[PDB]
Amino acid sequence: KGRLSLQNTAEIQHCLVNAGDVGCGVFECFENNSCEIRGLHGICMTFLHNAGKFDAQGKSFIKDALKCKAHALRHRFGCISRKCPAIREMVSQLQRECYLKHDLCAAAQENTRVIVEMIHFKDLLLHEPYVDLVNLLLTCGEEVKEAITHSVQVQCEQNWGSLCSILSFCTS
Amino acid sequence: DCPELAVENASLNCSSSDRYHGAQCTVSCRTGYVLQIRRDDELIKSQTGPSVTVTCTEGKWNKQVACEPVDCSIPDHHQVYAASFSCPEGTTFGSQCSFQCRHPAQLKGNNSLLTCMEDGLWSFPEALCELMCLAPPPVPNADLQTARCRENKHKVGSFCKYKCKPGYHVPGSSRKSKKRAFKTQCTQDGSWQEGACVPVTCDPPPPKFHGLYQCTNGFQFNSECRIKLGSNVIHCRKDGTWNGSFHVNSNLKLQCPDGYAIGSECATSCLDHNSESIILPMNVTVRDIPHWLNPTRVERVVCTAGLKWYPHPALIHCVKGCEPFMGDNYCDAINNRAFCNYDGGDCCTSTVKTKKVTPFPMSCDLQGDCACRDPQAQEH
Amino acid sequence: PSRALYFSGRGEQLRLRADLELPRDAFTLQVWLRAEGGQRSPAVITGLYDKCSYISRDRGWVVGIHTISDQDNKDPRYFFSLKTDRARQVTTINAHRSYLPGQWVYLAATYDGQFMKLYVNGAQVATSGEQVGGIFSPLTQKCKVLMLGGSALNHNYRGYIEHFSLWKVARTQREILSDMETHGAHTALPQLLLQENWDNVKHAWSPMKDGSSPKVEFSNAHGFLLDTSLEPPLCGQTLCDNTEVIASYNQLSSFRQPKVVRYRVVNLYEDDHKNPTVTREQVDFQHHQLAEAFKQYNISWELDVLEVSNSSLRRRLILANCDISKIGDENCDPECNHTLTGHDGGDCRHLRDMDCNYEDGGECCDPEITNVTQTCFDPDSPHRAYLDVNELKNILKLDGSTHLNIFFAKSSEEELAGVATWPWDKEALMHLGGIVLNPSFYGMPGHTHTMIHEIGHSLGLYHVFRGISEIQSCSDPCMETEPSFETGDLCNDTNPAPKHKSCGDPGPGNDTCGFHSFFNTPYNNFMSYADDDCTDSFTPNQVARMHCYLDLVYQGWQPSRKPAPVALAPQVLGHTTDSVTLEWFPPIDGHFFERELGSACHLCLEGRILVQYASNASSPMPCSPSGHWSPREAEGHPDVEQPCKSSVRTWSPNSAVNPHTVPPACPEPQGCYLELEFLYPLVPESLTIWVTFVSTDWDSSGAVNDIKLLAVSGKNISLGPQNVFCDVPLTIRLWDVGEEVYGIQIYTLDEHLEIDAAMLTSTADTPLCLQCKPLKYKVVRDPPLQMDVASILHLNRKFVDMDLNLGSVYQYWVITISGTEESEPSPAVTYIHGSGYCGDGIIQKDQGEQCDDMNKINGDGCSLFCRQEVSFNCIDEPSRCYFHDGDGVCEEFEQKTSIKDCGVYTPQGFLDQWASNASVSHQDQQCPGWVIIGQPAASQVCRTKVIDLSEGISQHAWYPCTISYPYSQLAQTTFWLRAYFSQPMVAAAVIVHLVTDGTYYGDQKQETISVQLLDTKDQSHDLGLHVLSCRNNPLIIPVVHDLSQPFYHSQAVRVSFSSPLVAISGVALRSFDNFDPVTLSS
Ligand SMILES: [Zn+2]
Repeated sequence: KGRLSLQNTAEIQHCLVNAGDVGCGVFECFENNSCEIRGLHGICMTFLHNAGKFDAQGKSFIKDALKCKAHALRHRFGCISRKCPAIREMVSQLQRECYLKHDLCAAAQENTRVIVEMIHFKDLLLHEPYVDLVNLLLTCGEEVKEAITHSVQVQCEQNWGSLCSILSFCTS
Repeated sequence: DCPELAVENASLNCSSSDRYHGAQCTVSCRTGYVLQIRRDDELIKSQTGPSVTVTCTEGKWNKQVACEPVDCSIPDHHQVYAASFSCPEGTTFGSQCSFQCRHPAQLKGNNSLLTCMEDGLWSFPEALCELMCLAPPPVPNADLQTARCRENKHKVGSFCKYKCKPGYHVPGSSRKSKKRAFKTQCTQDGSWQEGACVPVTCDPPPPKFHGLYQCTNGFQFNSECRIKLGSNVIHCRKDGTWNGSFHVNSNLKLQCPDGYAIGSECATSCLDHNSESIILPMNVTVRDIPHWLNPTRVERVVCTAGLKWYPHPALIHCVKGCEPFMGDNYCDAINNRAFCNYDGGDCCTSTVKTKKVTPFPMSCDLQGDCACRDPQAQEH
Repeated sequence: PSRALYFSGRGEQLRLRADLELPRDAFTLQVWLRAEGGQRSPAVITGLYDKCSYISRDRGWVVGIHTISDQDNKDPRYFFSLKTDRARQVTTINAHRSYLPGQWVYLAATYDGQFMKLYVNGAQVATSGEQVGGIFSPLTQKCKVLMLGGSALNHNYRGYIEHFSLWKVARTQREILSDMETHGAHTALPQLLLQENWDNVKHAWSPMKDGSSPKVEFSNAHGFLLDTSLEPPLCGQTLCDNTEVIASYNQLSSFRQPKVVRYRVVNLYEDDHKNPTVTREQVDFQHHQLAEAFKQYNISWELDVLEVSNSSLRRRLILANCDISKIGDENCDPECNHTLTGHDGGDCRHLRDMDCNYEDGGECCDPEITNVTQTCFDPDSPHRAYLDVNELKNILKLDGSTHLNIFFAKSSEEELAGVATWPWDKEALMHLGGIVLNPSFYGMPGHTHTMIHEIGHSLGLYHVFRGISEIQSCSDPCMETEPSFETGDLCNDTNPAPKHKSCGDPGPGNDTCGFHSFFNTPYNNFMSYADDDCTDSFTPNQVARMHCYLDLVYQGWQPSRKPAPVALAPQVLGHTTDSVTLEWFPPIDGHFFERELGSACHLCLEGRILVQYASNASSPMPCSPSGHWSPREAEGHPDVEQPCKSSVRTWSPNSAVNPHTVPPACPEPQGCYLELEFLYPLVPESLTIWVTFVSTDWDSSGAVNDIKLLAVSGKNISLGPQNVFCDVPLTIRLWDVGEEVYGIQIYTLDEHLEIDAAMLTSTADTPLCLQCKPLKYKVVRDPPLQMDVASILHLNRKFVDMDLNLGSVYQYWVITISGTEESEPSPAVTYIHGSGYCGDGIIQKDQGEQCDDMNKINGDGCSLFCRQEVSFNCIDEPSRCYFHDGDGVCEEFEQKTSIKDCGVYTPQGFLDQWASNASVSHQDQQCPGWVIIGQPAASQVCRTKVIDLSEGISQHAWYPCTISYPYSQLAQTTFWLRAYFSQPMVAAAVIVHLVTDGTYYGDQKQETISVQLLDTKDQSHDLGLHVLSCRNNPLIIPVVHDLSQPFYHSQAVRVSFSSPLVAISGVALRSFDNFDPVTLSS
């Protein structure tokens, strides 16, 4: 399954050049791929689904971050090597450099509760962009990291009991 | 032995004298009548055409043919333009239909009957309802430059130029530039398109003697403005020229340098910069505004004669101000109002380059808060 | 003289002046037009539109060019629409063929009051009888206007208009044919309304007030009176697959004279002259065996062994059948499986350094560590182990025009050799073409005959099993079930054979789609896959093709100075009481000038016109900043077998990418481009581009975004976007180009556009063909002419003689001399001065003339060999012809052929019975239930995504009318057609005739109907479900029954469906006319 050949490249390219960068149409076109890189569309839907709880700084960040992600994906999906590690590398690189230059740390520091009550733990174990947002989110504030780990510890009891004995078994 | 068969509206040109087993007879319908076949008993068929052959079998005929008349359509359109069709008999062959024109359409032609001809279609209309627009309504404060427009005979799509009389103008230009020429043309319905000249509003005074002003006619024409040397009477002439200028809160905060003294503008802003102050003196609060209302921006209250009697900083209401989301192809339900310029037209499909509307929250309903409520779009 | 209007697409159109009384009841258009390559989709030629109305703007008539498949714009046909003021539906009449973009077409459409007809080049093509009455009322006479070359919505026309003519009465086909031969020199008649030859446009025509009148040129419609172009058959490829050119090489024996054909052997050595690819005794044994098998066929081979020493090429593996894409692709293949290919890079081994090299990052490929030839298989390495032969010919860059090149290649497959090049390929004479062989089989005594098989593929002979084994589908245009000159191998002597390896006739099998027992199969022939012993000789109809491609394509190989003969007999055009006029074809290779080497004389045409293809092609790389790769498949003459299906022999913007790379989209403001360059830069006159494949949608209206002509002085003259077609080559006429053009640049925005070739036609008298001496034809007679007549040489092809006698026969043949050397004579034409010929107009069926008009033109319904065309019928003594598949009248011959015009074809062992007293459910005033009775008319065409059914369909069909579109989709109801029958017979097949498939314009989901069956005093016997198709428009439903269960006398058939759009015209019941299984099993 190491090649995106099984899903027509033209099918994902024609949809990309047909869609617009303003909405979630790019990630909607992108999700049906031969590799399993699903999860950008869910991030777009969750960010444009709970926009009411975000402040003006947060809504401006969400608008500009989804705009940059859509435009950068349509821009650098042109010429790339066709292998799933390269697709993962370009997706994670574009997502990281999109979140770092639009002040994700500022949006974490402003309204932390909305951005950390959106963990989606069950979705995380099978969506790499969710893991990307998690490992970029915690580097801003220490109380943000402690709150999101406190939420994950309850979500262990929701989902998996072994993680509560694995992750707590540190520095002892 | 078969009975003798007679079929209506046809020609039974057959000579089966003995109607035994094999009485070969032929049936052909007349002109303007098509053939219907409701068979009884048959093995093989052949393409006879407009006629048919009917055979005797066991004392009965193998086919039950009937030459039903052709059906012209009920005339809805495509025959006479802008007319009502009243067929008194029906829509079969030989029927004739009568049509009468609408009220503003004269008729030319002697014969005004449509005949359902032998081809199954209506005949050619010998008279066509000539569409001519009538005399225009005489719009006041206008000059009838075209001499033919005072008559009643005008073709559809005529160009009558009406020039407004001095002191009046067609709307569209402000008090700086004067335009008084506009075009009114006959529509395809037959009525003239509406257009009128409004009077030129006399120029507003400086705010030094405003509030205590008593103009003779106000914002109408020839209004002399004078409060209860210099300029004792202000003549609002045809050009609207002001000959002489007038001669002698808890939330909202304004720090004027002069204060009680006159002559200085004050910085007008609320406690938080996210809110915008507007002048709402007619008992309308912050949340009581509708979306189609268009309040004005806050004017910096210069101190007039006496105490300020201009809308008080209290009458001026700090409302939910605009946010920097204008023209980014995103519709905002908060800025879906006429106060913040309808978010730059982003909430209306006719002013978006992507020809689409995307509400910022997924839940927002497309016919609710984030709907195109702008009448200046292509939705109306 | 005669002047014509060149209409561009830029907006030039005209309008008839107000002083002309437009035709009201009956009219006849007669226009000589020469359309260009790619028009617009609805593009019109002459219309009569409504300009004072707004309720309906589709009144009047319009003649133009429009594609019949508007969803895809695949094939463009001439059309003639008409909608009178009385009628309610505009009906179009098309042509029978995609139009020719370079021929003058006498398009003429008539309408009398009942039948409107369209005449393309004199033959009646399609006729519809739906429009009735006059086309407008006389009250609105002043309102109708007539437009030429366009409409108010700007359906502009790109091409010529030569002699416009409009009539006040309808003229039949005998008057149309008389107007073709007399051109425009016509006298005054009361019926003749407007007869315009463009000497004064402003007297009768006025242009648009904003646009410009089109420019008036000089052109002649009567340029040829004998058509020199012969179409190859439906599964041929060249001029010598034609039936009457290969036959002239079979009856005659002076066309099979001894020919010495040169060939070379590419022998590779190292840098010390000691180790060969083929030994000297292998070459010596082969050549004496090669000339042994061809000395009985007048073909001799002159051998010139070329030895090229290169240790880089010699030491590495050379392979022929191994593609380069499958080396990178992980799908396995037998053609690339070697130790020097890495076992396809590990993609064929069962296990999925010598074993760790499977695609060590340049460690095993750099020469400083190990040898490159041991363990390097990188497909983008500068040095690798496998070498494709198409790269090897690029490395050598040999000469193919003066020799036949034989290369060598080791292959893992090796059941055959490498792929030989056919003579009709673009590399037939280029350096990339030749024969690739196995070097360890060439000259070995067991496999000597595999070189003769590869030679015959290179000289135009197909396999004997091409008509049986190499059949991709049994619905093929040609499949050799009967020996013929136009089916399969195109040889009458070769009986059909399947793919066999054993000698003798094969055993029977079900692999063959249409035969079971093959007798006298050519086991002995070289073209079979038999072994060395059982292959001995060629059939004598396979030496007519071999002696033909050595005249057509391979004239340069043989050192004989004898020119190519005129392969067709002279044709008689007309005669009088004293003289007979005859013309003949140009010689078979097509060259109109003497073969002078080192010049342009192999490219000029008749009249000093240089026609050349693209010599050098370049295009920027998509994934590189300054790549500039050179495409090759967009250079030569256009070779695509299917001109609308995407192929591999074209240039695509996404063809330049690596197979392991996502292709980038082309840039916005200019697009990706292809830069072609021509060998001889000339002042251009026309430019034709073979755009083969276009994606189904485009953003801009034209698929080709921009075309910029380069120049020697650098002035890039630009041309606008053009609307291209899939089938028809795009053709552009270039005015005012005063500078010489050495190449074009074709900017495009479509990602999957497939440009195939290009052609730059020079001007009328080019300054490069001026040194080419023309070849002269001499004509001899069997009673010989005088010395004053027979001595002179005719530069033209037209010859007349005066001394004739009214009784004696005369045989004429024409030789084609170039200089001193005189070629072989043409086949003779037996002419009698009293009797007729094949242009007399008196059909004489004793000589085999099926039809006889005076045309001598293949485009009509009667060919120039007195043979009627494919799907035509000629019905007069001067043999006016018509197209009978689309007409509404069934004939005696048409019953076995046209199912769509003469009803359903009942098999000879069966009998059809159509329904009577058929009852439905949703009977209404709009759609009653008596329409199902009897045989339906088959003239109702299928509905492709029908949106509305408000027309007159229910008078000749049945669809439900009480339940409309929204209630049928929501509530999910059902409708049934409870059809009865009259004579109780058993059921063998149930036929249901549908006027539509039920497919909606919006809803694309397929819908299925049910074909039940009812009988006397029992329940049912279900037959199943079937989906609806237009090509299966009579939907035959085969009855399933077991012989153990006793039979049932069928009485009724019920058809049920839930979708509202399925319309039934009539059901049937096929039974046995031989025996009745009820009184048999009583
Ligand atoms: Zn072969």
